[PDB]
Amino acid sequence: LERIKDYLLMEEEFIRNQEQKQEEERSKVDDLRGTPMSVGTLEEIIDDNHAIVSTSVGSEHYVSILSFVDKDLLEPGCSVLLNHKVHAVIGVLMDDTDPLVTVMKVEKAPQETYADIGGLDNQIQEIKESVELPLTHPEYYEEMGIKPPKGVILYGPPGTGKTLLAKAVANQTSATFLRVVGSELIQKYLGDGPKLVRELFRVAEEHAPSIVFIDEIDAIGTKRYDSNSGGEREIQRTMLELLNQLDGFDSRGDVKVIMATNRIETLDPALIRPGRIDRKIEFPLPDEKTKKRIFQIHTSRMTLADDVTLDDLIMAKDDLSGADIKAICTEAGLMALRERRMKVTNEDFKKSKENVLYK
Amino acid sequence: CGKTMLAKAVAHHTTAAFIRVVGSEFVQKYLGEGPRMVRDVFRLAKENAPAIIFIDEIDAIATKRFDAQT
Amino acid sequence: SYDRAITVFSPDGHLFQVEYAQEAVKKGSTAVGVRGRDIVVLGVEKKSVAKLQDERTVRKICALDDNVCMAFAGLTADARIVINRARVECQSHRLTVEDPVTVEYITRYIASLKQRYTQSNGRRPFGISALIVGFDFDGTPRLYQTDPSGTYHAWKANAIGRGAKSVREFLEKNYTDEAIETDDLTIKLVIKALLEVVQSGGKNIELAVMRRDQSLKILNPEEIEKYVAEIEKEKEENE
Amino acid sequence: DKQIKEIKEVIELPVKHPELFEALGIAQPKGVLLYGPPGTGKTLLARAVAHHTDCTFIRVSGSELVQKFIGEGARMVRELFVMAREHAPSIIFMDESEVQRTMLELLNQLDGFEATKNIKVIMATNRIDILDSALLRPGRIDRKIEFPPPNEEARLDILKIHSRKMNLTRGINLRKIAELMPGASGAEVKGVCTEAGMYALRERRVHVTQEDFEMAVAKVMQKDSEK
Amino acid sequence: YDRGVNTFSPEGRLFQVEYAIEAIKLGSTAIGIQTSEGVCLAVEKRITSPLMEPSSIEKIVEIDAHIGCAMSGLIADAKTLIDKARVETQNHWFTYNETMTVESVTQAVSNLALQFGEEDSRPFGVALLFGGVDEKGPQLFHMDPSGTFVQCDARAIGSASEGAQSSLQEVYHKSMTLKEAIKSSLIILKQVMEEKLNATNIELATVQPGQNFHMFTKEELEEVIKDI
Amino acid sequence: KGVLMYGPPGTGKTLLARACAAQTKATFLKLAGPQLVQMFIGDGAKLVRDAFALAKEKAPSIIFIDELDAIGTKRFDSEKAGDREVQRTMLELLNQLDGFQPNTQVKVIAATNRVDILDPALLRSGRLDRKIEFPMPNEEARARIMQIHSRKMNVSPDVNYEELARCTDDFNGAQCKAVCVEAGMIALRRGATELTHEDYMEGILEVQAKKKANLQYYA
Amino acid sequence: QVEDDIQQLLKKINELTGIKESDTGLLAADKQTLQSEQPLQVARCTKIINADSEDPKYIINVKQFAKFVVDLSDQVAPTDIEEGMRVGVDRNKYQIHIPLPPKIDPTVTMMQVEEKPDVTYSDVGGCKEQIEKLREVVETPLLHPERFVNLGIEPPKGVLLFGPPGTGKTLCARAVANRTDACFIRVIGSELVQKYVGEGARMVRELFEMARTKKACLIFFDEIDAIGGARFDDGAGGDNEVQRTMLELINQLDGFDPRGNIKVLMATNRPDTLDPALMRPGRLDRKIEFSLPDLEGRTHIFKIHARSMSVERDIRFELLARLCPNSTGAEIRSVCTEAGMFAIRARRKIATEKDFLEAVNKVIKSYAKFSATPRYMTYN
Ligand SMILES: Nc1ncnc2c1ncn2[C@@H]1O[C@H](COP(=O)(O)OP(=O)(O)OP(O)(O)=S)[C@@H](O)[C@H]1O
Ligand SMILES: Nc1ncnc2c1ncn2[C@@H]1O[C@H](COP(=O)(O)OP(=O)(O)OP(O)(O)=S)[C@@H](O)[C@H]1O
Ligand SMILES: Nc1ncnc2c1ncn2[C@@H]1O[C@H](COP(=O)(O)OP(=O)(O)OP(O)(O)=S)[C@@H](O)[C@H]1O
Ligand SMILES: Nc1ncnc2c1ncn2[C@@H]1O[C@H](COP(=O)(O)OP(=O)(O)OP(O)(O)=S)[C@@H](O)[C@H]1O
Ligand SMILES: Nc1ncnc2c1ncn2[C@@H]1O[C@H](COP(=O)(O)OP(=O)(O)OP(O)(O)=S)[C@@H](O)[C@H]1O
Repeated sequence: LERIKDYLLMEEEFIRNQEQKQEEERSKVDDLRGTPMSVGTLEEIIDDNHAIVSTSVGSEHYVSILSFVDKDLLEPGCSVLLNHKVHAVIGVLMDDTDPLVTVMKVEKAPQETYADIGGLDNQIQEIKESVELPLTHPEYYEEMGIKPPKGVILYGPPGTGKTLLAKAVANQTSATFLRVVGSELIQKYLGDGPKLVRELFRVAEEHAPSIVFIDEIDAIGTKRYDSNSGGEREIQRTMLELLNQLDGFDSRGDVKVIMATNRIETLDPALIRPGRIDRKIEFPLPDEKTKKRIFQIHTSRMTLADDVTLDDLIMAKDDLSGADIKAICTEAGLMALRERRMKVTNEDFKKSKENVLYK
Repeated sequence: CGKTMLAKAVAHHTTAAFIRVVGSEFVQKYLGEGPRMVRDVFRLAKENAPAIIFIDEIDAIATKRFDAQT
Repeated sequence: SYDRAITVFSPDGHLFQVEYAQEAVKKGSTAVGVRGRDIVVLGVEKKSVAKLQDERTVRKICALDDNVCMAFAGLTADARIVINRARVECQSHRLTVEDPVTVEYITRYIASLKQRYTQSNGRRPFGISALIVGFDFDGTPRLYQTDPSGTYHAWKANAIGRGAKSVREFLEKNYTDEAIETDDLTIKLVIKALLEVVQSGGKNIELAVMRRDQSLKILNPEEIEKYVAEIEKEKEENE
Repeated sequence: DKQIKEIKEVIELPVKHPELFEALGIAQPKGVLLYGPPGTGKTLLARAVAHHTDCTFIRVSGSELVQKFIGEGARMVRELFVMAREHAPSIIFMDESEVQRTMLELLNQLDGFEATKNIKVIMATNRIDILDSALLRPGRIDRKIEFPPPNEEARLDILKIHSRKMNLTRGINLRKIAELMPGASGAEVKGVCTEAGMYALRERRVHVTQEDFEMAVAKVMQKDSEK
Repeated sequence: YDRGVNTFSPEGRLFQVEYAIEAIKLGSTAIGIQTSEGVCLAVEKRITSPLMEPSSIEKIVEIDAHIGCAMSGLIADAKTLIDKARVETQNHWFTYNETMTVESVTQAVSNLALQFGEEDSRPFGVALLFGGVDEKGPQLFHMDPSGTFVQCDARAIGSASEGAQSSLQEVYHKSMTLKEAIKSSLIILKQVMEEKLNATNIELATVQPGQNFHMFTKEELEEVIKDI
Repeated sequence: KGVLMYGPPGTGKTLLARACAAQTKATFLKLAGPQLVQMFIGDGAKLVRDAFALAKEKAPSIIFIDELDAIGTKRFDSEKAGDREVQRTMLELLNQLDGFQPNTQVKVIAATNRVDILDPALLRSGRLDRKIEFPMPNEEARARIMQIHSRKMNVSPDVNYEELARCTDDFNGAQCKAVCVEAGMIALRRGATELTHEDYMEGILEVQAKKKANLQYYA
Repeated sequence: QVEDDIQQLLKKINELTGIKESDTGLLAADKQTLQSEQPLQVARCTKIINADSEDPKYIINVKQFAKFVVDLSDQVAPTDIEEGMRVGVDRNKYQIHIPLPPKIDPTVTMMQVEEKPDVTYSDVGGCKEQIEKLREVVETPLLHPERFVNLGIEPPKGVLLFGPPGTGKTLCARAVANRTDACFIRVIGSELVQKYVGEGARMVRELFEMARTKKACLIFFDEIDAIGGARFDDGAGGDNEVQRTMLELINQLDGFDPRGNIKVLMATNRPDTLDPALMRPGRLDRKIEFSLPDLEGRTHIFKIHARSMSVERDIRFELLARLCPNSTGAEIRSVCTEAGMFAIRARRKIATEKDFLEAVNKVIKSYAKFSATPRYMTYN
């Protein structure tokens, strides 16, 4: 019976939250402000309620401030509001929006969940207990006062499901996802690596609890590009900036970091020390049992003609991955809709096997 | 290898209007006068006649690498 | 010749190539072996055959004497070299002392060769790990394993190859003295251990035994099929 | 025509009927790779099919002019997707280690994980063995499409297309012209037509006869030994 | 960055020998104690598995009928040296009708503790404790990979040698007896080992002028352990 | 026309510059090396020429350059890449120094740590006239330097500098100053007021910068 | 319920009760003061070239407009209008009013620390001599200029640190930055790498501008290998801008009027590719190094990471330390946390010894193939 009184008083508090002369004061603030509100740029701040700004041409002025908005929302390199007639600081401007953010932040529910992963069951609980169970259930760690594991390296041969695992963590989540392929840290201008790194982790630390997933980072060392300045003596400095940004100073925060490689032996081991990355997880070519789950799930949504056996396909290649399985399970469908059919026969799989593997 | 020698002979034997252009002449001190000079050359070219433009050394212009900061 | 030292110590106290050549063993086929008290048994798993070809040349279990038996892991070529040298050594021992060659001698020879092989000038260490099962005088079954370091090291059951931790964990919860009471049960115990290992289709299950007063018998893969069938029958009888 | 059927089945079929794929329940494809000798139709096929299926053709290869039109030139290359979300039925196409890196970022986005569909990628290159093995994971590219050098009937069709703009003459044998070519490219027959026009022009004539074509064949086969 | 293996240091030592002195430290512990009644000695086996049959691991091996030994860390580099040391003691008793004293044994070993090279390969990786009873009474001897051989009255090696040397200098003096030193060693053992001390973990080796040969079969170890 | 210093990095070359500043009452003019490096193309030449002009109009003019190798770099003809503008500033320095329109009112002192970096036109023989090498302090000079830097500190007068100089092998003057100062602070560790010879010994042991790792088992 | 409904009633009673003052009382918190700031001035800032004689007669470059000859107003001091001084100048009559601090290049403003990360000296135990020496250099002259004056010495104005990675360098720096009391200024070594030639030089200039303005401050350099280590000279012209940045770092550090009340701490992982101009003392005096914690260090670091966690205190820690011969504190931290994570596999509230043994054979023996220090102990 607490619903009635609680709802009445809570709605009164919500209507008093909207209940916060007065219109005359709004008109006076509008009188102080000019109508063509010009935009400036801070350079420094002087503590006597007037500071230096910088116009769009370069002219700079010691101007006072119309102090009702929080001026302490502003730092060097900020955007202000200025007048034409006296150039005074009209007030704060909300921040410009947001090409790096909109590019590097995955906004949407991004694909299928753990119902699609093919029989791992042990790697999954490790990445679960490193990201999901810490973040979504932050109650066990209080009991033991143990900080969560920081970094997770996924590695293994190509085709095993690093990308799937990242997408599945990004499915069931509560944090902002940040995706940068590691090959975008090689720029044709000098000194552009550390700028990308500092902007990336600035975005991460300013926005939210987050997951920064950095994929195929091993290609930063074993791929020299002609579209570059002096290669290795800039790449090394970029790696050093990534290093210092990852485990440097000033209370790192609520940022999770997951990285994924093909090869691991060409990495500078200074990233691979603990304190930065605590979990290193192998992804092997699985077995001949969880392959049945992979063929099953990648044939779970199709009109499979039951004259085929999946054990004919398991035995076929001795070191096939889930990449090969997806490739055959889609190429057989491409052979199916080539001849206006619905169900898929055995020779479709035969042609798909002879198309994917041996070409 | 005799590059401008042939444009010289073409300027001699022709009847058409012939406009020589220094390559680096477009980039100048005042802002925006370059594209305006491009407009100038092409408006006069459209005006005159069946005509011939020779622009020497467009390596001053066509450089495949830029820097949109400077 | 090649005046160089391939294998250098680490800055933190290792031999890179001895500890690292164990990985080549770690990425080979699995093989177990136990001793009963009167019948010895061993066998390899994961032949990973093409199911449609010859199989008399891929035999991973051989013998050096009429008394001693082999198994290995890792890569097969170094095993071929070590087996050739071991055959020569055991027969040369028979040249001298008129006994049948003791198993402890041939394991010391293999481990000694392996260590002076790792020590020497520019020779790459042997990335294998053998199993040497034999029952010398007065019928005593014993079994030793090797290591790329060269440490002969007597066990009671085996744990090598791929996923040896799982297999030794099954042998850990399966150390029953009852299992080595019935020779047939010891054979079935190897079959159940290797069944708690890989596919174990009854195709790559190559096993050979010796009843210590005979030579090695390679079993025809229909008897192993009935062994797996009665193992599945006992597994149904567990419920 | 077979390559036409392939690109039909892989691009026109997702656009006009997504629910065929979603009824059969596989991944709708996202990648096409074109190979062959350079000069055999690597561009016209892609541009043409993208024109007929009503998709905004986009060819971003390597300029900085392009890097000013897309964004402000600041940091990366992914802002093409920001301009591609606004014209969602669109196709991205490229020429020949840089462009392969570009394709790596492109595919690494739209391999199931970037957006709603209607965005695809096409590379045209030559000599498949010169590219990355990490690109050659079989779960990465969906179709690989061959362009053979043209045959007698193929060059005949090419000639009967490119001859349709000239001032020809009756009683001309085109199959002789096609069967004097040493398996030329799809680019060079257009050169034969243009040089035939030039040879007719220098005679102060208005029609084009077979002599001009045969001398153009001689000219192009003389240019074939230039590098 | 791979330099030549026979390079000294910027500070002075070498490299590879120093890395050998580091490589000792991972090995199992051992404790030997000189007493005028005779030399006693102890070791830990470090049993890993129950499948691992325990009586086959050798730590105390036999050089002569009166010269004992114990090894550490790498097993098989030690096995070569043990074999060769035996051969050279047999050469001495043969060509001299007398017993090669323990110091002369260890001089013969550390003559080629460092002959590591590319012509005429790596340094060996074992620390050794040498005992026995020569004419100079009991002797306890300790060498290293660097050949820097010294006499020690009661040296403890390997992984737990810091607290072993410290707590050993706590309990040791000059006029100890045998059995007191035996239990004084195994107290230190079951303070420095990890597993429960029982019949299968450790093994002793004592050689006396009276108890003429080093002889130590099983289950007197049981009687010694139940005396704790 | 001009004097160059060069040598090992701790023999002291800033010292003579500050010395001649302390003694000669001309317009002594300092110039750091990379201060002639500019971002905008064509300001380093302006900077060099303005420096020489302000030297000329204050006619007794001693111009000091420190680390001339910052702008002094051996040129090269390559493609696709290459530093240019710094060589332009270097050529401006050369020509406004020597060549056309010579002068008698300029005095130039340069000092690099390494010699082989420079273009031969920088030195040629009339740009920087007197090549002056600096050696390491031999025996007595080390004792002289340590005796100089021990001046303000209260030395107990039972300290033989000869022992110190004969055991400080292959040091510079800066390392000798480091020896003396760290000896003072090692004496300040135990809190004793005036120094002792053992403090100097331990200061030498600290300046040598051993990296051990516990070497004890010798002899 | 009763607390919830009664707190809703009380808080909303205060809210709807002050609503009477909200609807009865009819920004202006500064409005009259801001309109008295309307007789104030726009005050454009400038830069001064020089003065003239017998009179003020000042000469100014504004920034872009022109250069004007001006006069001072009456509310100034005729002294502190020296050359190269950013002063605020009237827009109408062009007259100087107030001198100000110079240009600071605001991308350099954001590397002063402005906070204090909480790292105590207790977190680096087992490194007592290193803590002692670094204390002696950094802490003691800023808090006690007593022994250093009454005996007549100068403290070493520079200290470099090195060792294997993950050994405590960063952590010791933060431990100082807790109890610093000075203007601690962070510098990442990659901050001096910009697109344009000689730009990082100007960054170093502005660093020492800030350093000379504020007395008794600290500057921390971090991973100085990016700043520049060697002057490898070839017929290619490769790494050179970094080299000029390094030389400008040399000269404005120490030489020809030295630095003042500033102390520099550098920290590298590979102190071997360094030009010996940095190795000259007078710039980088004490070579404090971090080796591995030998035996008792790891016992103490187990006491550090174990003192505030749920364990079973009946176990020992020495046996845990005896299995970690070449290991860093980072690996110790991973051992402790991973033993906790094995306790999360079951549902317990206290660790076991077996949990720590799982942690040891999980971290050390398994990931010892990577292990980060078989090729940095040699300082490659
Ligand atoms: N274990 C698996 N179970 C099911 N499908 C799998 C599995 N592994 C891979 N796949 C398939 O492979 C695709 C994901 O590719 P990945 O294996 O993650 O490629 P990748 O090799 O990780 O690429 P990288 O990270 O650059 S090497 C999915 O669309 C699946 O169809
Ligand atoms: N037939 C000829 N072949 C070569 N040189 C000739 C010929 N006739 C005259 N010359 C002379 O050589 C010059 C040829 O060079 P140019 O015509 O200037 O070519 P170009 O302008 O120098 O090309 P550049 O060097 O790349 S800008 C002529 O200007 C004449 O002085
Ligand atoms: N199917 C065709 N039949 C006849 N001519 C063709 C055909 N396709 C292309 N051409 C002509 O040949 C030229 C070159 O063909 P493209 O389609 O551009 O291939 P491509 O651009 O040469 O491939 P590259 O050079 O490796 S990027 C075109 O500009 C057309 O004039
Ligand atoms: N007579 C002397 N000989 C050598 N060094 C001395 C002498 N007197 C003082 N010093 C020390 O020399 C130091 C100056 O060394 P530096 O000037 O740094 O070396 P350098 O000559 O400048 O080489 P750089 O730095 O490449 S220009 C001073 O700090 C003094 O402590
Ligand atoms: N001696 C130590 N005692 C206690 N904790 C330590 C010790 N060394 C390292 N740690 C812990 O491990 C972390 C890593 O040390 P850091 O100094 O941050 O590594 P680092 O200085 O970044 O090394 P790099 O990679 O060469 S910059 C520290 O922040 C501590 O949490």
